Amino acid sequence: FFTNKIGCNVSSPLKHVDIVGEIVEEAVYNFLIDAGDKMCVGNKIGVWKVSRKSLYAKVPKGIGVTVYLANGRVQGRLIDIGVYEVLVEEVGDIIYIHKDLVYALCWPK
Amino acid sequence: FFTNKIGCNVSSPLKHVDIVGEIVEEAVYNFLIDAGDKMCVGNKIGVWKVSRKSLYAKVPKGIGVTVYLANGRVQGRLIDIGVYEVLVEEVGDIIYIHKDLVYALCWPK
Amino acid sequence: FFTNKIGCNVSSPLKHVDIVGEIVEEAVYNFLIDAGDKMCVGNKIGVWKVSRKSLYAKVPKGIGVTVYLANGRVQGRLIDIGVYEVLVEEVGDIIYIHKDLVYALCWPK
Repeated sequence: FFTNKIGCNVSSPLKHVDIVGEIVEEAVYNFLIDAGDKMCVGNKIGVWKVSRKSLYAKVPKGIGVTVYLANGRVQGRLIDIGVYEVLVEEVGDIIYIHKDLVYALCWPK
Repeated sequence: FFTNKIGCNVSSPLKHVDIVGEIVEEAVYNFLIDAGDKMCVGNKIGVWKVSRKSLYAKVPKGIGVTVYLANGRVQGRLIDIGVYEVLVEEVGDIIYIHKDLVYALCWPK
Repeated sequence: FFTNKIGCNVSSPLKHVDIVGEIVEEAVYNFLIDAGDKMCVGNKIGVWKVSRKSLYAKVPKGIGVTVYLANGRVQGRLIDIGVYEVLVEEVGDIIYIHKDLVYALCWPK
């Protein structure tokens, strides 16, 4: 579906997921959204409105990120993105989130 | 589990998912529910009460459908069902939902 | 990620998932948590705070379990754990939950 949607506007219709931007690049598992003051990696496992394996290498390590889930969000310092998981520091603790639950991961430009 | 449950009554115990019907057919990834005034394709990735690869070919294109998610629902005109995704028109916009998040997709008979 | 976290404290940061314990064993798809008065199998598909294929063989059949989902919980008598699914009796009815939606499954010691 996303293959030929580069340049399309895209938004999350989930009320708690404040993402409205443009699709800039697309990868097998996820796609990159330019949201103006922030970028996001949007998961193909997701609910998206529209109007090379992964792009997570784009997310800056050490930066404060917002990981959106289907039912909430995790905000903290990005530690690492592994093969299956995103690790974010909240307080002095590591929050692990499996990638299949990461609906979107945004960071400021 | 669903292999030998044809003829069983089945319901969604999620409060916002108003599905109560009978299992009529079963496929590798999903099963078909006759709910009287509506049919549904129920995802094997789901929470179900009970008391050939896919059945999504049964859903009429162009019809108004209700896509139930774990935490809400998407209602609009069915555009297409692809290999990985369901596309529904809400307003004049395409809502994409990955199949793994489609808990059930119902349409009126 | 979990490979070398045996002995780490682990908790669910989801408000409705009251799990705080220690990682005792780890398997390809899930890991075992000792929570003092209860044990849990935690899914690697999950959100976890930290500070051989599966361990579901540890859960006693017939026991009252609590199956935590991303947005709620199912409590009843464990019937079976199959390859893809957990079956729990609530009332005199079978509740099926696909394993990918089982965030954690706890039982009392």
